[PDB]
Amino acid sequence: PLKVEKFATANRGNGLRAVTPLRPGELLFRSDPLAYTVCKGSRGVVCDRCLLGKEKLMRCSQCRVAKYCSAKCQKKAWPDHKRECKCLKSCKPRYPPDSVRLLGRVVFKLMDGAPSESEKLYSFYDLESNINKLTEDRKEGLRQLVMTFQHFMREEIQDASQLPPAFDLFEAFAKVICNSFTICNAEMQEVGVGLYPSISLLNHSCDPNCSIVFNGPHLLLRAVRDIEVGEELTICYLDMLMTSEERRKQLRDQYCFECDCFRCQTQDKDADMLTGDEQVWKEVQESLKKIEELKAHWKWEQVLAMCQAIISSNSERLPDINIYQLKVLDCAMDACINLGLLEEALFYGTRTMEPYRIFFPGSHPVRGVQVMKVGKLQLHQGMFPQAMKNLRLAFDIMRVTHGREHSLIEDLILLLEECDANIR
Ligand SMILES: Nc1ncnc2c1ncn2[C@@H]1O[C@H](CSCC[C@H](N)C(=O)O)[C@@H](O)[C@H]1O
Ligand SMILES: [Zn+2]
Ligand SMILES: [Zn+2]
Ligand SMILES: [Zn+2]
Repeated sequence: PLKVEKFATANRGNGLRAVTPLRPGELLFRSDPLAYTVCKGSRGVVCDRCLLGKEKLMRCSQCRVAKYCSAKCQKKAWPDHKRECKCLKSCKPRYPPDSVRLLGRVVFKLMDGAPSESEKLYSFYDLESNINKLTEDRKEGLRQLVMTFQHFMREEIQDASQLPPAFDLFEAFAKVICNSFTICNAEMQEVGVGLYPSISLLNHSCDPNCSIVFNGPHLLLRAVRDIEVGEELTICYLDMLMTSEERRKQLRDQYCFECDCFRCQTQDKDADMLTGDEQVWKEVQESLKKIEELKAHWKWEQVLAMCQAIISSNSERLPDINIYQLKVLDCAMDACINLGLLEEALFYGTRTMEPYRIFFPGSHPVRGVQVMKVGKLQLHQGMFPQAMKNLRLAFDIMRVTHGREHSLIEDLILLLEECDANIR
């Protein structure tokens, strides 16, 4: 029994709208990807399937590239890894770009003929390409891949015979770039990327009515606010820690459009975001580029090296409420956590609590998780009174964003009751 529908929008291709009244936290759609892969960063640190930060990863006997959590995970992924395994062995040790490997996976999937439940609303051939509205460096970037693609797929693909006809590579990639989704783990860390054709119908907003969470590679679409019938459905395409400017910039450079959202048009919260001295945070912003490099690759130690310096450096001057300051804290935290310096972790993250409340308005999965992490630490620290507070708060947020359908709730409840037992 369905709850939404496809339609041609005002001026922007297609889109998605409701067909019933929808309350907060309602589960609207649910999909496995059509194709997905572990992104370069997390490669060789999470499983090419369940996508989970783990112990002892056995690597495909054949290619010796793909890594797997269990013997079952390996077996399950095999339908996909089947063909690529070959090429990955030839690339060794040169490893192909995510978007390339991803495409390989979509090629093969369209070459079995499975009525993929991810395409139930919009096929792959229906996806926007923006061919006519692309720049030149962009177009020249695309021809790049096609070349790198064909060298990579030498082993399995010799010519357009083995491709589904009415199918252009150059075109395909265009679809990829603006139709891809960043997959995150429980701790809202980016671990892989995939295409979710039915979900791609959702359009952008900087203050949207819908969220997406990932239970491993499995995607959940939920409502976040009360929605009246016939209303267009939107998610945010971006991180919420950006300025009206930054947002516009990427959207042009990646999706090829100018934003409509109220917020974009009236520089919403932009003052607060940049509150402070430009000269300080102009340097801070720069350092972060090299820092986040060492985050996607899980270099932790090295990130903390850089982080701790800057927070102690501009401790006298720059407030927590500034985004760049905050971003550092956020990192400083995720560092200490993966290092074990939990006392330190807490001391930091606890300071991100207030800014987050402000920047992540309503019910946002990121805020929830953050709160959870912070409460979880307090619980570890034995600050049960303050812990119970956040855990509850976090629950109250996540009961909307995740639902009983996401396994992380099961884990959060258990934390609540454990905290309970220490208040006995
Ligand atoms: N909020 C928004 N404002 C303007 N254009 C948008 C948008 N969200 C998506 N688009 C554009 O819609 C075009 C594709 S039309 C087909 C899929 C698309 N996501 C859709 O809206 O149906 C793309 O150029 C994409 O950037
Ligand atoms: Zn292999
Ligand atoms: Zn696994
Ligand atoms: Zn906007």
